[PDB]
Amino acid sequence: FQHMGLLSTNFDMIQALPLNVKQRVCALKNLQMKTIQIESDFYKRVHELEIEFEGKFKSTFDQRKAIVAGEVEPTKEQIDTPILEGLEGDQLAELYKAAEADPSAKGIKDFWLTALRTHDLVAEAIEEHDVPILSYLTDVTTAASKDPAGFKIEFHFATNPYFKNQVLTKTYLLGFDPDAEAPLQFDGPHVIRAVGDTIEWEDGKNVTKKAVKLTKTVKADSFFNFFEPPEQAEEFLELDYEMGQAIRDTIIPRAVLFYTGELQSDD
Amino acid sequence: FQHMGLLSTNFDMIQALPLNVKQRVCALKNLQMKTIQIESDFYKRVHELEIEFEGKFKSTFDQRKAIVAGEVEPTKEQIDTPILEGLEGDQLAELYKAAEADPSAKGIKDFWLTALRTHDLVAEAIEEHDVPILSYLTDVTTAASKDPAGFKIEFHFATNPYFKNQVLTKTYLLGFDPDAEAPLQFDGPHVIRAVGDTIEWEDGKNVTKKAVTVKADSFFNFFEPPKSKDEREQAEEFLELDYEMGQAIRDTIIPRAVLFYTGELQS
Amino acid sequence: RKESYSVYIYRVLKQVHPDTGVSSKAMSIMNSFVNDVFERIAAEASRLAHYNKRSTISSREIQTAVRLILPGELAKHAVSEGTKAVTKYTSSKKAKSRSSRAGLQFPVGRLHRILRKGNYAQRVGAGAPVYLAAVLEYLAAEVLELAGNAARDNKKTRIAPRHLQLAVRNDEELNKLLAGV
Repeated sequence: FQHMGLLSTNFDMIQALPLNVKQRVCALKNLQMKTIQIESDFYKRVHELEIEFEGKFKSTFDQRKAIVAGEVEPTKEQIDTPILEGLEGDQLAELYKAAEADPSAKGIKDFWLTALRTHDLVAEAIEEHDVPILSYLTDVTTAASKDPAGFKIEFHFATNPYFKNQVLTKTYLLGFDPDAEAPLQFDGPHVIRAVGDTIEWEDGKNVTKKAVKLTKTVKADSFFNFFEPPEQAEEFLELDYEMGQAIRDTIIPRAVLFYTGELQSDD
Repeated sequence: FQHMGLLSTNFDMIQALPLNVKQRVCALKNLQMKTIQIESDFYKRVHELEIEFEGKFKSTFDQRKAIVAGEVEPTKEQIDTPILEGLEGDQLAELYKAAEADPSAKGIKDFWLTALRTHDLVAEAIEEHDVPILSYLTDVTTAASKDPAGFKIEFHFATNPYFKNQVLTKTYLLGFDPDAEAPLQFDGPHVIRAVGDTIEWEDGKNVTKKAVTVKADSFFNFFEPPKSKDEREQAEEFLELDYEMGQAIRDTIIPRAVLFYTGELQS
Repeated sequence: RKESYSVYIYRVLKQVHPDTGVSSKAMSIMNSFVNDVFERIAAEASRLAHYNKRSTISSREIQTAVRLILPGELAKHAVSEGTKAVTKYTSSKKAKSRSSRAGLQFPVGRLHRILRKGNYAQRVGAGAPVYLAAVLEYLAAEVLELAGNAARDNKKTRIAPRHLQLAVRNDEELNKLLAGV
């Protein structure tokens, strides 16, 4: 939406409109605000629908966590599901013959690390010094709330030499109402605030900070700046939100498709 | 989704996995299909929400139609709504003073033609000989159905010398379930069939035909959509482009028509 | 570094040999070729841009690294392919992908992200991944052309590793370029 009306694509046509026709356009602008208000109620119902479906998704996500952690064994029906699709003529058989079973290998190692770094947007945020930290990721979950309106993403870490936290939490507070100061701009839920999490780093493991020479501490590039959210700092919030949306909406529901790399981009 | 499993981004890592770890991934692939099935139920619930919200959207759209047709006069509140946002100083005053009222200009001429042709995707479908026909467009409406699953778009035309039809209707039959032969590819409702409408052209006015009789490029080929599999190559892409155009009109243009009329919505 | 170009190698194969396949083992070797040539080109472009002005890797630094790594005739054709893709990308414009704007199958966006991630320089210009994608695509197309020829000379429709081996070792410049891999 272009707030500067003089930059409107059809401004010259609007300016030339007779006055009585201009006032009809003014009525449509007023009606447009009412349409957007109804849209705001629609998105609120969808948000409640997403909350309602957490209980329905929960058992498939729980079983995936147990499989990844090695806490339950695949069934006969699960073994009979092809690991990849579109393999013809003994290709699937040879795939299963490529590596003998290893009883020392438990669960699926580096499942979430592999899934996160195969998504192109999240891969850009993952630096090399984040890779061994994300190896300790055992689960990634998300839940939404009605009051305060928003959602969180939680990253569960096994005991690791990098930080003491078991769970790193990222929370987004969302606004579902149109801005009363700019009602025509509303195009869905928008971020009011992002709340991160204090990471209890062990000595010398904080890859998110580095000193520069007076001596001052500055931000270093790392995925774990996801948990310390903020002129152009407002776009940085939008990029942070877009990464949060990708994890919640795309990666978490289809994690194994990113683990295998069956989901691809061509941007 | 990469249907050719050998082209998966992490195929070599998958191939190197020990057999017992591979079988755990196969359990995740099976669980992923169950997750997608629940996601399909989510989209069905969203569809029901869209149908439920029609009664509230329709009255704002009905009032807009009456304003565009000149059947009702703007109220004091509507006149007091700025025609555009972001106007400084005397710019809004000079705008209203820029063109004298014309009592012979009734309603808002070319409202839907301008709105449709300001959207980049729909503009590509509008040829120059379609322009005077779309000038007679008085309204564009949309409604969704649960059984059969899909939606329709109706184009309302004032009496015009091109065709006798008052309403041209485009209908899409949608599939809300995952393909049982390829469940992992499901990413929302997909088009099964598009059904158009027979246009009763007056003599020599059929801009969709040319003598050179062969098919001519015209927006009104929208009402003779491509056929599906049972009604017959690359006709499946033609069906997707037609569906994508239908989605743009229903989801984007219709709810925010005046913002495309003014050009306040830009890409 | 372990990056997969299999989907893009496959699409190049269908342009070069429309009715020829490639085995998974041969695809892994093709990925090793592209990754190794990428790392050598980027490392040389990084050296030329270590104390560049603004430490910028543009199409200039890629082109110079292309001349250093690639042998004679391979370098001239890779250079010509690079300038053509940059020229087409500069005058290009639904939102089209960067590779389609450059007329390429290899991913311009991903190569831009890999160049930025590797910290080869402070800034990576938009023309550098376009030029680099065209060079890696040309090299893949040349290898796939001769491997596909060796495949059907062996009365096969699928490129096997030995077809990749003979195609490289029997071409003087491709053999010198890919000997170490």
